Amino acid sequence: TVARDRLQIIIAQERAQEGQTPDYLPTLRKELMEVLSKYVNVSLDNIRISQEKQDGMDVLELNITL
Amino acid sequence: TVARDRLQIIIAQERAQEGQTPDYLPTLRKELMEVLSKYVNVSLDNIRISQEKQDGMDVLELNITL
Repeated sequence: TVARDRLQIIIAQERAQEGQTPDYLPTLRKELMEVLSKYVNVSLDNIRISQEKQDGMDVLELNITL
Repeated sequence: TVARDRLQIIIAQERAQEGQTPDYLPTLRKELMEVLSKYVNVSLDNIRISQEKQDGMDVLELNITL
């Protein structure tokens, strides 16, 4: 099923302005943690989230497994 | 600024059950087209969206530029 399937979502902000603040990730965080969870019925324990900034790119990696 | 920055979001469903129907993408579609657009103030003309299924993986690629 879709729930049993693997859902991977990666968000990259390339050349990120440090003078400004991403006002879109906070929403995506809810979108990936809360919203998608209800669709696949997978716990935040079974969901891996890793936000990491390399070079000038901020990468947010989602791995939802079941 | 964050708006001027490049936002790339890729959604992959690996080993996709064809007997079932993704009931999470429809929401993500609104999340990437409508919701994020308001945060970066970028038009759907300046946003590239490509959904393509290869092997058993359905990939949805987002490129928001400005």
